[PDB]
Order: sequence, then C-alpha cells, then structure tokens
Amino acid sequence: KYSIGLAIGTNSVGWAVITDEYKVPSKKFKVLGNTDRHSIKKNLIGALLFDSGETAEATRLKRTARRRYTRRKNRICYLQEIFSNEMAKVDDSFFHRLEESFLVEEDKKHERHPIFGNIVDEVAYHEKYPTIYHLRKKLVDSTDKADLRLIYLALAHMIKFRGHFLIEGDLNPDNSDVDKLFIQLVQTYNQLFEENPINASGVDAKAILSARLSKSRRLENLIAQLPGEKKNGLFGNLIALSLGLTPNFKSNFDLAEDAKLQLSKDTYDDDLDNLLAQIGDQYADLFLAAKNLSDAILLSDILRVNTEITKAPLSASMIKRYDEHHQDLTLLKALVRQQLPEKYKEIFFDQSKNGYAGYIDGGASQEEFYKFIKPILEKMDGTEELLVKLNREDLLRKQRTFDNGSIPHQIHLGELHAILRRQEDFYPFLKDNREKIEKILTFRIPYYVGPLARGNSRFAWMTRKSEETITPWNFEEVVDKGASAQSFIERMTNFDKNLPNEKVLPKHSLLYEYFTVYNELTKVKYVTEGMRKPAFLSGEQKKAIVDLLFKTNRKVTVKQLKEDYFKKIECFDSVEISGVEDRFNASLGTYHDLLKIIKDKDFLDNEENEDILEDIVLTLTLFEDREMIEERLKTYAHLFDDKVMKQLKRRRYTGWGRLSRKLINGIRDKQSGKTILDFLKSDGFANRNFMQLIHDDSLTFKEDIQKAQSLHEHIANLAGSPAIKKGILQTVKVVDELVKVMGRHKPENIVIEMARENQTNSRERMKRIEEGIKELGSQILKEHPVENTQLQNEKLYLYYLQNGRDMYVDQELDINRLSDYDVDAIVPQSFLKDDSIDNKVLTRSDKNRGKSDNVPSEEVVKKMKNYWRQLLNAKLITQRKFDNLTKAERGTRQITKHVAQILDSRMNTKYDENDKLIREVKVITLKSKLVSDFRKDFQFYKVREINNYHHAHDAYLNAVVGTALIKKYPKLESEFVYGDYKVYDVRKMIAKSEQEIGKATAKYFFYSNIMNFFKTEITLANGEIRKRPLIETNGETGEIVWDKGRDFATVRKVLSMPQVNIVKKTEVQTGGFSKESILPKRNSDKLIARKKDWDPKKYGGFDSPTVAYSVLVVAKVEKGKSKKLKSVKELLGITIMERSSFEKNPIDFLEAKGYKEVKKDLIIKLPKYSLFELENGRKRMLASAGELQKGNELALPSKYVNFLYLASHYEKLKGSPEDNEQKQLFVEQHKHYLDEIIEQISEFSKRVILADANLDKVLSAYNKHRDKPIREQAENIIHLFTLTNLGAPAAFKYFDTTIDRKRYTSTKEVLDATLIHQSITGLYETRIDLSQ
Amino acid sequence: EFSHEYWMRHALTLAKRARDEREVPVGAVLVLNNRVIGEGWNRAIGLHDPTAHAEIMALRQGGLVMQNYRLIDATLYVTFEPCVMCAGAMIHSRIGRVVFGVRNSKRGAAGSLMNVLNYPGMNHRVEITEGILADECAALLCDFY
Amino acid sequence: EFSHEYWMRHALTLAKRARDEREVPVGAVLVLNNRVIGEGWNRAIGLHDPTAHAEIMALRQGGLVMQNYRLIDATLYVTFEPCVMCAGAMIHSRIGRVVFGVRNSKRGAAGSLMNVLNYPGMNHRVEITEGILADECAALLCDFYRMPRQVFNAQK
RNA sequence: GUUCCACUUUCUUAGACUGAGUUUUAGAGCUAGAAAUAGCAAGUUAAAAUAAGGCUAGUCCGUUAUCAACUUGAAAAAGUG
DNA sequence: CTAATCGCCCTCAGTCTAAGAAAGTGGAACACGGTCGGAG
DNA sequence: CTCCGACCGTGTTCCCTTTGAGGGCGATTAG
Ligand SMILES: [Mg+2]
Ligand SMILES: [Mg+2]
Ligand SMILES: [Mg+2]
Ligand SMILES: [Zn+2]
Ligand SMILES: [Zn+2]
Repeated sequence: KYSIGLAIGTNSVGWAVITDEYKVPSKKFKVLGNTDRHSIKKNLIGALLFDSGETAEATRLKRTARRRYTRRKNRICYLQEIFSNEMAKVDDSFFHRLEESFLVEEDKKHERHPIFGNIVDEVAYHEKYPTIYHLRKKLVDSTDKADLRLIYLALAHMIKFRGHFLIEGDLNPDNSDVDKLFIQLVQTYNQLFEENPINASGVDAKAILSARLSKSRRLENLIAQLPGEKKNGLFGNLIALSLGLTPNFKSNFDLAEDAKLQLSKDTYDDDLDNLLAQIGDQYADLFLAAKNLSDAILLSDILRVNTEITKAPLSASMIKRYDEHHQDLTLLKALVRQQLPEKYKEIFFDQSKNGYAGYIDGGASQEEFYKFIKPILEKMDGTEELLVKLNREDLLRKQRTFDNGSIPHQIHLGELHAILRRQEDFYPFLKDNREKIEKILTFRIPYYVGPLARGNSRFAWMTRKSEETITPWNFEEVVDKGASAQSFIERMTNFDKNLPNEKVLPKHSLLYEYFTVYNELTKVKYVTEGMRKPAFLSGEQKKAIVDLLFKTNRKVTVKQLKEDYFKKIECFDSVEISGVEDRFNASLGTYHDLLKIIKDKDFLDNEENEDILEDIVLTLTLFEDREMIEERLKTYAHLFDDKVMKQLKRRRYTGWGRLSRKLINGIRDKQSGKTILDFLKSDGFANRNFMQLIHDDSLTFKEDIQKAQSLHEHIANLAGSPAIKKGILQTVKVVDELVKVMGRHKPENIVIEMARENQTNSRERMKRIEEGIKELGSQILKEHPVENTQLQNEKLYLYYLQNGRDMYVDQELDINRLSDYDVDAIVPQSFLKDDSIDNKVLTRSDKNRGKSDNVPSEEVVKKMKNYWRQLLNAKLITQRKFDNLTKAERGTRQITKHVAQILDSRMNTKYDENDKLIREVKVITLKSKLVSDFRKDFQFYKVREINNYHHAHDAYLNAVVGTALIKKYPKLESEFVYGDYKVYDVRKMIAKSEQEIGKATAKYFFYSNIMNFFKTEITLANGEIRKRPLIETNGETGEIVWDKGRDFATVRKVLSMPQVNIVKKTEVQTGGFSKESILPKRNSDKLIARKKDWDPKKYGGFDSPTVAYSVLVVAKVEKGKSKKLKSVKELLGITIMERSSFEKNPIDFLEAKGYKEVKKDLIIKLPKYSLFELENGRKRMLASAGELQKGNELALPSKYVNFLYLASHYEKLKGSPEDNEQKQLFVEQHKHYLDEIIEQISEFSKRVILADANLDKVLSAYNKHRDKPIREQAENIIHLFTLTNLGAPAAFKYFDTTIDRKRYTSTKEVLDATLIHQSITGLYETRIDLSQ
Repeated sequence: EFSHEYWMRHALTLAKRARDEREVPVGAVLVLNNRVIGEGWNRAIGLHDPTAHAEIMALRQGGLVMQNYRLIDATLYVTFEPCVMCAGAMIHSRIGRVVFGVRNSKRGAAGSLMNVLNYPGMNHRVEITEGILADECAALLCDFY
Repeated sequence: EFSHEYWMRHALTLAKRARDEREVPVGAVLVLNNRVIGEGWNRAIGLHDPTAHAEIMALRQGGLVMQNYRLIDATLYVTFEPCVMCAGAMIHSRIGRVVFGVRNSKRGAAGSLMNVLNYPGMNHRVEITEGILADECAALLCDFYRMPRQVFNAQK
C-alpha cells in the first residue's frame, strides 16, 4: 500500500510516506491536553533536526590533564614529606606559609612573607637572588653551607618542572666543543683509512650542521663539501647518526643482517654490542666518538655557552638572558629619553599599547611587542645592535618562555645531583635520601601500565601483584608489569568473527603461515601429456614441495618452481601460474628466521614444540620491551644456548592476523576427525578451499560454526563519526513511529539516501609549506612572508605548494598573475568528481597539459618527472598523485550497507519453511546523483536558504524515484536491493566491447541510459530527437510504471504542500560549567567562586554559566519592608553546576533561592528549544532562560522558488542556447516576482518577526538598488532570507548594508503562551495552556 | 486557406477523382513545412496490390521525393481513419502528425478500434487530429457503397 | 520436398541474400498449392522505402502473379516474426496462414506485444504456425546483430 | 554486497608526557604638595589553584553517548491517538 | 528604579607508543540440471 | 537399451544503438 522515503544526514533526517500513486496521505490526528483544539489534519511528511554529535576527544584531553595535575601535586607532597622533619627544626611554619600564599593578608594565619617571615630578610633575598636561576647556580658551584629553605626551593623548582622525556639514557654534557670533536673524528678516520684521507678543507661544520634546515638537507650540504664521499659510505652513515637519522650499516660491513642504530632508542648499547661482536670491537671507540660529538651538539641551540666555565650551563644561560635584558633596557630607556621622550609615557607606562609596559604587565606577547617596537627602533639611530638582537629573537627575552620545551630532563637531573653532592657533606639526610629524590624526578609511569586504579576506574586495566599502596620507589615490585602489558594489548585486539570467543592468532604465527601456504597450494593445478584434465596436487606431492623447496629456500620464486620442480620432476619446459605474480605470495618467513636463530632444524620440525614456538612468537609479538621479552623467554634459555636467547631478544614482530587457532586447526569434523588444516594438507581428489570447507553443506563445519554466529550498543559499535550514529538512531526511531502511525503494517519498500559525508586546515597547510620549503631550500618564504589565513585562497596555496613554478612547463610563475593562470583537473571532472588539491593543478595555460580528454601526455611526464620527484621528496605532492602519474605513463558505501542491514534485520524477522529469510520489506539504497539529476532535468529546483522543506522534499523524491526504478527494472534488484545478489558479470568483462577502457565511463553511460524512461523526448548529441510513449509499462507484466500526464502534477502538488512537520529536537545542554577564562576581581554577582573559600569579590573567578534547562516555578517572595507575600510565576535557569542539587531536593533548592509556598506539582522542566505558541500563530522556541528563537517557517510558493533559482544562476546550465534564452525571456517577463517576494517577506516579518527597524532598512535598501541588474538583486534577496530563517537571529549583509541581528532579550511572553509538546514526527501534540 | 478544412477538401477532391476512376474514394496528402510533398488515392483494385492504399502511396511518394525513409516533421491529412497497417507505416515513417476525418470503429486503428501510435511498446509517438469534415466523408462513402 | 522445413530453408536462403545486400536478413515466400507464387527479402535501406519488407514484397508478387489482391488459402513463410505493419498487410491480403520461426518478444505482433492477427473484430482469421527452424533463425539473427544473450533469453 | 593476501593515505579509540597562559599573594618605590596635582627610579621572578567537588579513600572519578507527554512499572520495559 | 539595546568576548602548542576501521591500487570466490560418451 | 560417469554455461539495461556561532555581560539609553 505505502512506502517510506528517508533522507539521512548529519544534522537532519527527512521522512515522507507515499502511496501507490505517489500521493502523501493526509490524516486527522487527535490533539491531547487542556486546550480548545481536539484534532488536527497533518500531511505525512516532515524532517527531524538535531545538533551535531561530538567526538570524545576533548573529554580525553581534559581527563589526562587532570591526571597530570594530580600526579605533579603528589610529587610535591612526596618532597615535602621527605623534608618535613628537618624543616620542623629550622622553620616551624615554612610549609604552612607556603601553602597559604594565595590567601589575602587578612585571611592569612601567619605572616605575609613566605620564605623568611619578615621584610628585611625577604628584601635581602630578592636583592641577592633576583631570579631562581641565580640561586640554582650559586647552590651548584659554591661550597658554603646553605640555608635548608633555599635548598628546598631549588630542589622543588627543578622537580615541579622536570622537562621532557624524549631522549633515553644519560647525557655527557662536559664536552661542549664541536670543532675539536669534528676535527678529531676526521683525524681518527684518516688514521684508520691510510689509503684515503679526508681533508678538513676549512668546512664550517658548525654553521652547516646547526643551521635551521631539515636533517636530510643538512646531510646533503655536509657531503656536498666533501669530495668523493657518499652519504651511504661509512663517514656519511656516521654523520647521519649524529644528525638523529636512522642509517643502515649493512652495506658498509658486508653484513647480511640489518644493523640500524638510533642513539635515542634504548636498545642502542645492545645493537652496538652485536655490531662490534660481528665486526670487532676496535671500532667501538669510533662510534663512541660519534656519540660524544652528538652529545656536544645535542643541546647547542639552548645552552649557547661553553660548559668549561660552569657545571650549570642552563642556569648560566638564563643569567645571561637576564643581564642582556637589563643592559638593553637601560640602553633603550636612555635612547628614548634622548630622542623621543614624548613617547616615553606610551612605551613604559600604558599597559594597553603593547609597549614594554604591555609586554611585562599586560597581555602582550613577545611577537606583538617586537612588531610594536620595530618601527620605533628603525626610525631612530644608534640602535644598530638592537636590530641584530631582534632578528636573533634575543632582544628582551624572559626566562619562562614558550620555547623552553626543548630542555631534556637529563640536565635538570645533572644539576639536582650536583647540588645534592655539594650539600650532602653538611646535611646527612640529603645523603641518605639522595637516591629517593633522584627517583622522584626520574620515575615515569609506563604507558603500557595505565591508571593505578583499584577496581573503580572504567578506563584502567592494570593488575596488582600485591595490595600495597604504590609509590615511585616500589613500583617495579608492586605492579605486575608483564600482565599489565598483556592486558594493554589484549583489550584492544580483534576477536575472530567466526568464533567470537577466540583470540586472533599473531600474523607471523607459524601455524598461520602454514595455513596460508597450503591454502595457496591447494588450488594449484597441473596437466601432463597422459592425463585428460588438469589435476590438483595430492598430499604426498604437497609434502614433497614443502619439505624440499619451502623448507630449504627462504623465498620461493616462480622461476625456482618451474626449473627446480616442474623441469626436474615433471620435465615441463614452460608452465603458467595464475594467482601470484613472479613469486609465491605466501612464504614461511618465520620458519627460516627461527632456523637462522636456533640453528637447530630438528627442534623446529618437532611437532611437540609447536605450541612452545607459537608461545615464543606470541611473546615476540606481545612485547617490545627487550627487558620484558627477555624475562618472558628466560625459561627456555636452557634448551640450546645463551647466544640463541640473545639473538631471539632482538627479533621483533608486529601485526595480528584474521583467524583463530581453533578455526584453522581446532575444529574436527565428527565423521572425519580431521581439522581444516588436515583437509588443506590432504583431501584426496578434490583439493577443497577454505571457503569451500566453510560453505560445504555435506560437511558439518558450517553448521557447527553457525552456533555462535541491543540497538544502541549495536549502533555505537559501528565505525564512523558520532554525528552519523546520532542520525542513525533518530531515523530508526522515526521509522518505528511511522510504522506505529500506519497501524503496524510494514512498508513495501524503504528507499534510503545519504548525504555526502566526506566534506564533514590552515595549520596543516602552513606546516606542509614550511616543511616542503625548508627541505627544498627555497627562500620564497623569506622573500614573500605568508600567514595561514592567506593560504585559504586556492591559487595562492597551489602557488606555494609548487615553489612558485609551473607544473607542466618547468618555468617560474608570478604571484601577481594568478588571475591569468588556470586550475586544471588532472583526471577530468566529467569522469571523477574530485574537487580536492589531489586532482587539481595550477598551470599558466591548460594547453601545455597535452590532450584535453585525458591525463597529461607522455611528453609532459618525460619533461617533468624529475621535478615531480623533487616535489615528492619535499612532501609537496603526495604518493597517490605520483602513483597515478606513473601508471598513467604505463597505461554505495560501507556505512549505508550497515544501515540497510540494521533496517533489514529489524523489519524481516520471520523464516519460511526452508529456514530462509522472508524479505517482506525491500531496502533500496540510492546515491544523491539520481535525485539531483531528476531535479535538474524536471526543474524541481532546490534553494536551501528559503526554508527547511527541502529536507523532506528530498526524501519524497527519493522514495518516488526508488519505487519507480525497482518497478521498471526488477532484475536490477541485485544492484539496488540489499541481500540476495548475483554471482556473475566477471566473465562478461573477459570479452571485447565498444568502450570499456574505464569503469567510471561504464558507470556514467549505465546510469545515463537506465534513467531515460522518465523523459518524454531525448536529444542525442547528433541533433537527433527520440520519442517515447505517454504511458510507461513493464513489458513482462504490463503493469503501468509511469504516467507522464498525471504523475508530474502529483509531484508538484506534493512539493507545494504548505504544512510540513519540521520538529527541532529538544536537548538538555551538557558539558563545561562555563567559560574557562579566569577574570580579575570585580564587584558583581556574576563572578562565581573558583574555590569554596575564595570569595570572587576578593579573588575573581568564573563567569557566564550555561543553563542546563529552565524550570517553571510558581511561589511567593517577600516584597517591601513589611515582607508582603506577592504571587510570582517565572522561569528560573538551573545551571549545569546546580543541576544535581536541584534534582536531589527541588523544594529545598527553591526555598534557599528565596521562594516560599512553592507549588511542587506545578514545576515544569523546560529543556532548550521548548516550543511555545502565541496568538496569530506566532511561535517562539526556548533558546535559554532569557532569550528566545524564531519558531516559524516561511512557506514560499514554488513558482517564486524556481524563479529565484533560475535568476540567481545565470553563468550555468550549459547546452543549447535556445533554452537559456527562453529562461532569460522568462526572467524579463516575470521580473515582478522580485517585488512580490519582498512583499511576502514583509507581510511575514510584520506578522511574526516584529522588528520594524530591520524591515524598514530592508525596504529602503531595496528601494535604492532596484536599478541594479536582476542577478545581483536576486542573490541579495536570497541573502534577505536569514532575517526570516528558523532559529537564532543572525546578522546579514544586503547590498553592502550590514543588518545586525535583532535578539529577543526577554521571556515574558512565553510565560503566558501555549506549550506545545511534540513527538519525534510532530504528528502527536500535547498543548498546555499556561494559564495558572 | 491552408487549414485542416483545406487539406480535407483537397483529399476529398482526390477521392472524387479516384471514384471517377472507378476506385475506392480514399485520399491522402502528405505536407511538410506548408509544402505538398505527397499525394495518393486508394487504388488497390486498379493495381492488384493489397498494400496500394492512399496513405501508403503518399508515404512512398514522400520518401522518394525526400530520398529518405524518415519523414520527421511531416503532416499527413486523410479523409478516413488509418487502419493498423497505415498506422504502422506512419510510425515507421516517423511523421509528425496525422489528421483524419470520419471515425471507423471497425477498421480505424487511431483510437476508434485500438491505439497504435501512442502504444507503450512503441519507440515513437505521433500526434492525432480528428473531427474535420466527417459528415461529408461519411456521405461520400455511403454514396459509393 | 515441399515440407515446412523446405520452405523455411528457402526463406533462410532469401534472408541470406538480403544479408549479402547488407540489409536486415528477413525473407518471405508466398506459396499456394505446393507451387511458388511469390518471394521477397527486405530491401528498405538500399531502395529507400520503410515498407520494403520481405513480407510486403512477397505479398505484392503473389498479388501480381495471381492478378488478385485476395490470396485465399495461401501460406506465407517468414523466418523472423512479422511486425505490426506486416501483420496488418497479411490481414488485408486475406491469406490462409503465416508460418514464422524464432519469436521476438520485444516487438512481436502475434501475441507478445499485442494480438492483431486473431483480433476479435477482424473479418478474417489467419492461422499462425510458430517455431519452424527457430534455432537456425535465431542463430542467423544473433550472428547478424553480434549481440548475445538475446536469442537464448527469447528461446527460454 | 560478503570474503582471503599485499601497498599507500586518512580517521577513530585508549595511555604516558612536556612547555606556556590566567587569577591572588611576596618583590619596604622616592621627591614637593594635607588634597587634587606633578616630576624621578626600578619592570625579567617565586608560591598556590587550574573545571565547584564525590566516596568507593584510589598517586581513582567528574565536559563522550542517551533523553516530547501521560499511564503501568526500582533500573529495564510495555501501552495510550 | 525598572527594562531594552550595542558592542565585545570566548585556553593553547607540541612528543611518543598501541590497536582498529575505511578510501584508492592490485591477485583469487559466493553453483547445478540435465547431457553427451561408453557398457554387458 | 537403460545404467554410470565427467562436463558446461547463463545469467544488468540490449533485438540496429549513442557515444565558526550564539549566549553572557558591562555600559548606555529610555520610560
Ligand atoms: Mg582538584
Ligand atoms: Mg611568571
Ligand atoms: Mg551532550
Ligand atoms: Zn489502410
Ligand atoms: Zn515488417
């Protein structure tokens, strides 16, 4: 009888119900409540709207930051607990004064000076040590006994900001010299290779190696200064090692095994040990020197000072910064006094200017301050050095800056240990507790352990070896690191879908590779002269090939198959292989790896050690911490030798397969008693496939599997954006309510369409360009500085991505001639609807691309290949573009299928007598192009800004087109309907055709052909007309599928229906309590205390909280000096922070708020977007407790919508000029439509919007611009619609006139309106007359 | 002048001439762009040919003059509703419109007895015009038979 | 000799002659009393006449040889199935029977798309014989079109 | 569409971290002028908090998802036109 | 002493490890009812 | 001459083609 059309989007779900004749039923629905109306007629079409679903990212970030804060606090607490006893003797209340430093003096328990407790000592301290780094350096270098409070201050400052943990091991920073070390390296190298010495040659290694270029570029420059020295050579590899790259050393030492060294990797010492054992340890000092040189240069950017003078290069560099700041400030002050004293007040006093006062005391950044004083500086003379300092970014630098993240923790550890050694001679407890403090700074919870929970954390997985409290000192003993890593990995790995309770095997499992090799061999056929048909291989032959070829050669090539097997055993001079290309895809890599490590083939071949070996490979896969891999393998160290274990440690695998051990070799057929692997090894005459085994009705595997094989959980488990999952839930609920509306009869067809979800980057662009240019070595950034927001222009972004060069012609481009250049589609847009940069190119003229109908010609490839190579190495073009260029030189979607499956499983729940699904409802999935083309062809134009009706209209047209398509060509059901499919069309592509060079062209032609039955006359591209009958019927049955004389009229009636159920989903606001900004102290009741005792009038705090939902309160409040009981009815906003308190006891909350005699039964919860109707039909939605939104939809007649669409789009709709001219004459004939549309808008606004000023400004502005061309006027009339649009009022520009939004700053009228409670479809309403 | 009645009376004159020739008074005139391209009269008996109708002769003369089997944008006037064979020939000729006079529920395949031009199985649609001088054609047929 | 297969084979010979002339290979022969009365093949394109079908040619030749537009009791053999035009001409000729080979159920005028020969309002009923040498007829047509899956679908 | 293997690019989820930013407090401002009014000298740092808080008392959790109205129903769930 | 308007405002940057899915390239499936070739 | 046994293609349209936002908030305006 009826079908349902659905349009599923990220912010909208359109729905419609149509009948056999494409009519939408109109039904009378009962209206509940205490109101006048008892019923309303409604059309069965509408659309649900809802705000986008958000990802869990921000919550994760917040949570991790919280954990960081608490752990830092615990660090400080540890320190104080260590210092407590010895501090109590020196100062009774030091820590107390420290912890109460935030309190105002009136609130303080002790005196206001934290460190010493009086003015004189505090001023003395600050006079002797202006910064903390002064105290640090004095405490490291001096030898005098120091005050315990200063020592504590230093240690705490180093512990509170420990620095990063990106470099492993320890550093030797005594060696600070780069020239002497490089000269020493060159020296020892020339010693070790007497035959060929390198010349020092006056290569300024410091500048080239410390320049701000990429590692690779610096390498290239380094070896460009060296004659006859290659980057792959020994010295080149050493330079690469010192630069932080990963070089391979195998080609230099004739080593068959890979020897890759990374100074940062914790395994460096062991890898180097193995390398030196292989090649001899007389080269160890050589690599040591390289390491020493790397050490001397690791921190050259930060320390900038020779490590000879002091043992605290960091604190010394800070003291340096301080002194230079001081001197240059004195100098600058003197200069401004002498030459521009009129601006002195502006520079050093006004906090709002970005001067020095704004820099130190205001919120001005170093960049803004520099830009501020650049002109002042350059306009003056005598500042020749100040500019030098400015370009170095070293003019007036502070010590706590954004760029201090480079500092590794090893240096703070060094200073800590130095201070500890210095002061352990005088305080015994520092000596006895030195190791504890060092372990406090050093220790870091491993990522594979996670939160140190005790059974109350949803996110934690760690297991406790004992029930102690965990500290940094007992962590290794209390936490079971091994089982914790095991859980860390096993909680994320996929289970086998066929056996959901079984874990998936490791990808490099020996069993898995046996399964794959046998699964490939099983389908290999052979024929000889005698036999009459090609035959499978038997068990014996397979065991022969494996034992003889697979177990002797690491890889087995096709040539080895032919010559060593086919030739030697079957005397075949030539043979064809079909499933693999030039080599067997499967291989026994682990078998040969192990054979090489254990050196005992008979150990590997013994079946009883298979599990053990699998467990070893499991361990090798499960862990990557060598110390833990070793601990796991320690049990088997006795079977062959210590060396085999040492070698087994280094072997590491990553990745997991697809199937479980029980699937491959666990299940046994009851009759046969043979596992899958047994049938793969030997199955006699039929060498049955794994797919066949799994699908063979004669065998019992399939049924034995079919044993093991919530809506919200099921939807949440899908992969995709949460927004679309929200839409999926909403559309399911809509479908349910629609079925309920239709008397629980199921629809005949459900046609679903889904909007393009790929569309739903300045920083990324700036990064891309910065890196590509730094690698390329171009100055164009220095010559033409850009900013991220400039890169939003496509032509400019392209220009910068190609280093200001032509992509086809090998010539420079002009940053001033982009308007003359062309953006060409690499693969023409007609074939691939790709609008991204991956398929777009900037060239001065598209003629230099070569042919127009294809990829750029072979000449352009030949001429530009090397340039494209350079762009690839510079990351200026991606891999996809390159690979497409290369092959070009050598010649619906998953989410919608998931939706269709969910719908089909919910709708068809019955099985026939043959235990097969009865498909009562056919789920059809269509792409957007069908309805888009249908609209363009038959002029069912769409303008999104007029109203939200198009969401429903699209669903209606989807249903219509889908039902028509399946009605006309039922054989295409396999393509368009979910479920039953057709295993064919693969052999059809093995025959010659008319044009099958591309699948895209085939799809194009296909869809352009199938949809012709909708048209009455076709115009081929020969000047040829083709006629079609008036009635379209299906040949085999004769049933009428289409009637050109009446179906269009019905469609037009449906599109023109004024009333459409557009329902905005009411949602309680969740998330952050308020804005995060911490405002200064202010006398205002809006300021919310940041802590219980922190009165915001004294301390400031938070502001502007978000209302979770309003609540209607009717009660009484005191009024006047005599406290008369007045009666009040008002809306009180319950903030998100107040929510829980209001729910726990609303009566107490309202009584505390000042309400009395609160009528509890009249409390109405009013979430956001609550709908209220007011007389004349004017409606308002609840935007907040103190603001409302527009609640009406302007139903513009379809004639005006189509006219507006055609008038706004002039430079489009290509083809024959005759139709374009007829549309031009239609515009000129119907120009009065503009005036009629503005009249309609004015009526609507005066009846509903009620903003006289904005309407008068619209009318005026339109009056002045009536002379201007119709196109412009039409576009700006389209702009005019945001005044009448649904939801929050917004500003808009009409003919350069900006109209600020008119907000609704009061909620009084809503308090006397009628509340409309709406169902999800809006068909059921409960209206409440709020008269009480 | 040049209206439906003009061509109807011209075909009636052709039918009267054919009747003077002792043949069936049925005529057909094929005009394209206000230019007469074909004229014919039913002389099946005078030629011993069952397919020698007025419509067939007119279509053949039009195809011979135009040197093409396609007669796009042609208009065929006839004093008698076309039969099934004549309707099929009009479909194959791809003519623009056919204007017939007196209806024939027994032999006219242009709506009276059946529909041929606008059948859902056809690959071409032809326009139909009726009701031009049906009484005179019926009287002439009754006088002849 | 003079059997149905013999005449269908002759019609196939004429359709092959039409194939030689690069025309749609359709042939027709009109027989009365085991005597040759008329033969024809499609010559539309080469003679610029949309009605120059095999059936039309055979009927006109029979009419000329017999000097009579009425072909009472005659049998018209045609390889392909006649179109609406040819079916109407057969009705107008008053022939006794039409024998065709392979069907074509996308334009057929003998029941598939519509029934015209045996229409209730006709003044003469023409008999229909189907499927003579259907396999050779359909193979000839498939070899001419060079587009498979049509003949097999029609036969099945 | 489902599914077995290889390559690349993107996204999602969870964990360990770092550097900043903001808010109060300590950095004895000086010289005439009772007062407004004005001149002169310094300015780089440090402590605490970083969602109010919660009990389960953990070196744990607190911004994701879900939610018209009524009725029967601890939760879940069902019915109402 | 109340409310309605007009502008102004809104925490951010980076590193590493692990797993999974999901697009573009490639290699291979997801069967059976007769039906023609020989036999004692 | 029925009984035993290895084998193979036809299935989509197609029967002369069309190629960033929106709610909070202080200062101003207004009765
Ligand atoms: Mg806290
Ligand atoms: Mg600071
Ligand atoms: Mg939420
Ligand atoms: Zn006729
Ligand atoms: Zn014909």
